[PDB]
Amino acid sequence: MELSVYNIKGEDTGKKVVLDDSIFAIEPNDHAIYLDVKQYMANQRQGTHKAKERSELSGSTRKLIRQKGSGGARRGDINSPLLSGGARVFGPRPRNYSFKLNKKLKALARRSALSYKAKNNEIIVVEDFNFDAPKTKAFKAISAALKVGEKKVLYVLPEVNKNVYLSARNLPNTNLILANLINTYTVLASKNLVLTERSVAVVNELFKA
Amino acid sequence: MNLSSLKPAEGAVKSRKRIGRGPGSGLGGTSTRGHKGAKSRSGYSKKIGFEGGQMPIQRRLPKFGFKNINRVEYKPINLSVLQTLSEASVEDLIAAGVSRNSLVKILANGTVTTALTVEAHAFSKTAEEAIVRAGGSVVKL
Amino acid sequence: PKLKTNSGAKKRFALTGTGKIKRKHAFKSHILTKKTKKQKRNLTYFSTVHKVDENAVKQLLCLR
Amino acid sequence: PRSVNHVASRAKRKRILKLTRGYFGARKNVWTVAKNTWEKGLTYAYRDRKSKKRNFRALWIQRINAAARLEGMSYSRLMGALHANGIEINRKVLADLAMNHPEAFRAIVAKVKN
RNA sequence: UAUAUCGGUAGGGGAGCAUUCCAGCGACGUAGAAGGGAAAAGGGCGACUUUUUCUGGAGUUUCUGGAAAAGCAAA
RNA sequence: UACCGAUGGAGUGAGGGCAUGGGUGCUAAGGUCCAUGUCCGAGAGGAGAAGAAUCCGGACCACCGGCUAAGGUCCCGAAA
RNA sequence: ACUGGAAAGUAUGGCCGAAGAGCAUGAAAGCUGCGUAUCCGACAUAUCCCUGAGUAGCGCGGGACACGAAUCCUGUGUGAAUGGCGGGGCCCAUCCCGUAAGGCUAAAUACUCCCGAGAGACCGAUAGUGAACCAGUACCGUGAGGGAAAGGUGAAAAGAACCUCGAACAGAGGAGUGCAAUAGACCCUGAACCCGUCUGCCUACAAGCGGUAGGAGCGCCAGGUGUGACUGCGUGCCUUUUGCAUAAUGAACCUACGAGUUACUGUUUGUGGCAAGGUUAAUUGUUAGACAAGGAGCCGAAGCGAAAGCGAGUCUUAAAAGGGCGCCAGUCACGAGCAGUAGACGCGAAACCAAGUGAUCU
RNA sequence: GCGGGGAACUGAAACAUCUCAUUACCCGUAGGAGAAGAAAACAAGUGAUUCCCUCAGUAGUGGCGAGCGAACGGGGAU
RNA sequence: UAAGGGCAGACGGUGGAUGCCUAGGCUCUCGGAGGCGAAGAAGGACGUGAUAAGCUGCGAAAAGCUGCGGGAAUCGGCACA
Ligand SMILES: [K+]
Ligand SMILES: [K+]
Ligand SMILES: [K+]
Ligand SMILES: [K+]
Ligand SMILES: [K+]
Ligand SMILES: [K+]
Ligand SMILES: [K+]
Ligand SMILES: [K+]
Ligand SMILES: [K+]
Ligand SMILES: [Mg+2]
Ligand SMILES: [Mg+2]
Ligand SMILES: [Mg+2]
Ligand SMILES: [Mg+2]
Ligand SMILES: [Mg+2]
Ligand SMILES: [Mg+2]
Ligand SMILES: [Mg+2]
Ligand SMILES: [Mg+2]
Ligand SMILES: [Mg+2]
Ligand SMILES: [Mg+2]
Ligand SMILES: [Mg+2]
Ligand SMILES: [Mg+2]
Ligand SMILES: [Mg+2]
Ligand SMILES: [Mg+2]
Ligand SMILES: [Mg+2]
Ligand SMILES: [Mg+2]
Ligand SMILES: [Mg+2]
Ligand SMILES: [Mg+2]
Ligand SMILES: [Mg+2]
Ligand SMILES: [Mg+2]
Ligand SMILES: [Mg+2]
Ligand SMILES: [Mg+2]
Ligand SMILES: [Mg+2]
Ligand SMILES: [Mg+2]
Ligand SMILES: [Mg+2]
Ligand SMILES: [Mg+2]
Ligand SMILES: [Mg+2]
Ligand SMILES: [Mg+2]
Ligand SMILES: [Mg+2]
Ligand SMILES: [Mg+2]
Ligand SMILES: [Mg+2]
Ligand SMILES: [Mg+2]
Ligand SMILES: [Mg+2]
Ligand SMILES: [Mg+2]
Ligand SMILES: [Mg+2]
Ligand SMILES: [Mg+2]
Ligand SMILES: [Mg+2]
Ligand SMILES: [Mg+2]
Ligand SMILES: [Mg+2]
Ligand code: NA
Ligand code: NA
Ligand code: NA
Ligand code: NA
Ligand code: NA
Repeated sequence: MELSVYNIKGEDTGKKVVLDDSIFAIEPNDHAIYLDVKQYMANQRQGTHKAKERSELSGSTRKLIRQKGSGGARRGDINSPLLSGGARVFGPRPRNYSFKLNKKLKALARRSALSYKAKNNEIIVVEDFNFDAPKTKAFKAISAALKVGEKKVLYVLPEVNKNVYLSARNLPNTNLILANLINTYTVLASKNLVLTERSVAVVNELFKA
Repeated sequence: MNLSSLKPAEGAVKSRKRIGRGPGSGLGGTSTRGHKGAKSRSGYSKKIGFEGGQMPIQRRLPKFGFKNINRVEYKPINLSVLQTLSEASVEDLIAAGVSRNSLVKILANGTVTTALTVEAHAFSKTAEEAIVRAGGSVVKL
Repeated sequence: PKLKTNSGAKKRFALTGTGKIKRKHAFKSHILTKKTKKQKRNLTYFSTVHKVDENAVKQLLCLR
Repeated sequence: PRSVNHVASRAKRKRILKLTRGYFGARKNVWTVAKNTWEKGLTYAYRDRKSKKRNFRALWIQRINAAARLEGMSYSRLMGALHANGIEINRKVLADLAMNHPEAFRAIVAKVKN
């Protein structure tokens, strides 16, 4: 596809970039997007949860009552789950929730998300910019000029740009990401996607086909 | 779709079976186990190769044969795939485009019908006759 | 843990090309003057595992 | 996470116990006793929905028998005559006429009195 | 659209409801949240769900997907 | 109208009554062991006063409609 | 400005942002407080010719090695060589490799009583540690040892001056405080079982699981609601059984608690990605889980034969298709079912073994 | 961590070889780690130890039962 | 005529469920550190406050003594003085 380029003042610059068709104009795979999103949210998990089973309780293993003759239910030791304060049966155990997805499946899901953004027309290509000093107001003005300051936005940068990151840190509906670390969840989680020219070049080079 | 309207493919996810949770489910009470006996108890396990005390088949039958340690087994390659690789050269034995540092034996199932010099660890007599008839050569090394 | 093969089964059974189990007939080791020559040759030949004994032989060979 | 459905579990019992009001003693409010009583009642209700049709037909037949004997016939003779003449008025309507519209019942009887 | 079929134990198969928490999207709340009492209505059917009012005095919830310490009448 | 191949999941491997053909027993047993059907098991409804398998009959739900089965029609109790 | 007891709420209108983390504040605060981003800061005191002899080897009895008698070890008895000597799964010869009977050695590895800083699709007072509080306390036992229950007034004690009944706050009725005292000290909410009072209807000629289906009269508030004269039908439930109203088992009742879970490895299947190929593991780089690398390995791609081996053939045979087996789309995942190994659906023995405590009874 | 002693219930659908297990337990004794470590080695070319992924439930072992179970090689950390 | 009883509603009693709440647990991550003791340890006994000490701290100098650095208006530990 072809996208016009805006400066940081919100005005069309007359320059145009070409987005790779094999990235931005493919038929999206909804099942692939589902799988990639699920894997991302599973990898974020820290499954630190546990309860005490019978072998891990603190009571002694002594038979509480004699087997026959007392006239009540037969009883073993005090750690039984039938007793109040007894064992937790089949409670949680520490777990690792990561699983495997094929690399080609992940690439397909990434391209499906990008194609979906392009088809629904939320991709804005902007000129590369730098800040001499960190300043939240300047980044806010850039977002307002690009008309992305209402809903969630994701800016994609070609490199670190520490001053820009510091400027965008405090804004609540703004996310930043490097071009080479683009993933399906992050692309889909934001309403608007903003790319720079160098970011477009990097994405086209690195995620094609 | 976005994160708010995710949908798996139809029939991709299925709910698990949960037993011992009431009459309406069809899986409560005895919870699919039947009534009594060994198989109804917690911790029952099947003894593999056990038939109730009758001498099992894996003891009734006799042991046979032996396995050679230094068995030289070749990977078979046929004339049909030789000709397929030839039709996009005349000098085979590249074979990485397969194997991975293996011994290759050329066998005769299809037909070469070309003029190729093939290097391989082994050939069959039929394969040699076929390649020479089509006008080829062998390098058995 | 991974499944363990039964040692006796791995010494007594073998896989054929189309996923059949090869076995040897078992009545011929030490009482052979009394038996019949055709009987002995039919016990010499290599047989296959019956379908009802399959999946039990497979469980012994770790479903391989 | 830990899940205990306290409110739903209690609400199920409360909904059923609203249905056992009016029962005698512990059968109205004690829950295991009350729930036991309510299900046996449901089996009774299924059976009695079937029995109600037989009961009402028997009542209609008895009223028709009395009115026919007042007119000079018996129930079996009257119904045979009606069926022979092809009159399709059912026993519910005939009993209603016998109880409340004796002139109409009389004209019906006079139609087949031949 | 028709025809046929629809008693069920062991048992096999299918489709759903509620519960706790999470992500995304929407919402509600001192002009009264959750919980507790009473009343009314609803559902091919049901698990259950809405609404009104009193008490209560601070949190709760819809839809889509995800994960389980995910449902008691007898031991 | 659902019989075979191959595959995934089973449960069952304490049966019982009746009729028929028999063994055993005493041509006893609501006895016991086989065979052929059937029903209860796992089956509600109707008659038989009340009865697991005798006689009639296989319950998707509702109906204050109708016809019948076995068996009945003096009253309890529907119909001479 | 509005509501409110009280704004941090809602509606306006402003400002800061390298600070929109959080906690507290009379309800939910970027701009009220402590903080947060960022920058600055230490008088000390700490930290950074020779070549290994009771040997090598050997007998007997044993042990450890994956191995239940090669290599290694030795209780008992013996016992060399100095180019020589040892090993290559038992012994011999050749070949190859090494040089015992002396010693030291960082890293990559294992762990958490303790300290600092963090986190959770972990619990939330019968849960989570036995222990949120008086906790290894109370209590029990000669002793070793066993081992609990127990959180919540209110924003703020403003924790009720004073009056009345009464011997007394024993308790209550007031007044007053407070948004609220039916928040009054056992104090948020305040369910069930269980216990009462009032009002409506029924009930002292009546006989069985207590309901269910009909159905007057009476009583409340406009077709609803309470009761129920009288009539038909009806031997609870669970479990175990050929078969249970059974005089077979089981439960006083209520609330709360209580039982197919997870990991790994297989197998089948639903749905997917790539496809004659499919897939990475451990690990590494960048920035900080993501992205990229990493092809070792595994499966498929040719079978037959015990095997040498031959190959769309092959085995059997002197030879014959006479006979057997074969020729004539996979792989990696996600979800689910099932299996095995783990305590493996839960509760329950009589016992066995190890280390201790007891002769204050007898 | 190293060392000295060392069970049984259990599995084998009985049980004695075997298993449970060189586990529980008792005892002795270090350090921030300890042990190991520089070939009288593996193999049929590599080149000290240690740890991870494979090789592989393979070779073997076994009342050849139940079971037990390597190494060479290759890829890494160092 | 209801001695008493039955059912329903309302309102109370008991009891402490439920909802909401909590730094008290549980599982981990990263970085340190990995001992104390004859210069007398761990763990205790008895003391110590203006007023009895249940905890806490401390040791006949006994909820504390001295110096240096930091800080700037309250402080005299907790169990509603
Ligand atoms: K049951
Ligand atoms: K036997
Ligand atoms: K909640
Ligand atoms: K029989
Ligand atoms: K209050
Ligand atoms: K409050
Ligand atoms: K109350
Ligand atoms: K009644
Ligand atoms: K008894
Ligand atoms: Mg014990
Ligand atoms: Mg517990
Ligand atoms: Mg569970
Ligand atoms: Mg069933
Ligand atoms: Mg069974
Ligand atoms: Mg049972
Ligand atoms: Mg049985
Ligand atoms: Mg058990
Ligand atoms: Mg009828
Ligand atoms: Mg039917
Ligand atoms: Mg059915
Ligand atoms: Mg209100
Ligand atoms: Mg549960
Ligand atoms: Mg319950
Ligand atoms: Mg049997
Ligand atoms: Mg039998
Ligand atoms: Mg009999
Ligand atoms: Mg049965
Ligand atoms: Mg039947
Ligand atoms: Mg008729
Ligand atoms: Mg009559
Ligand atoms: Mg603030
Ligand atoms: Mg507790
Ligand atoms: Mg007094
Ligand atoms: Mg109140
Ligand atoms: Mg209260
Ligand atoms: Mg009388
Ligand atoms: Mg009377
Ligand atoms: Mg019996
Ligand atoms: Mg009966
Ligand atoms: Mg019994
Ligand atoms: Mg009893
Ligand atoms: Mg009973
Ligand atoms: Mg009960
Ligand atoms: Mg109970
Ligand atoms: Mg045994
Ligand atoms: Mg009364
Ligand atoms: Mg009450
Ligand atoms: Mg002194
Ligand atoms: Na099902
Ligand atoms: Na409040
Ligand atoms: Na007072
Ligand atoms: Na009892
Ligand atoms: Na009374």
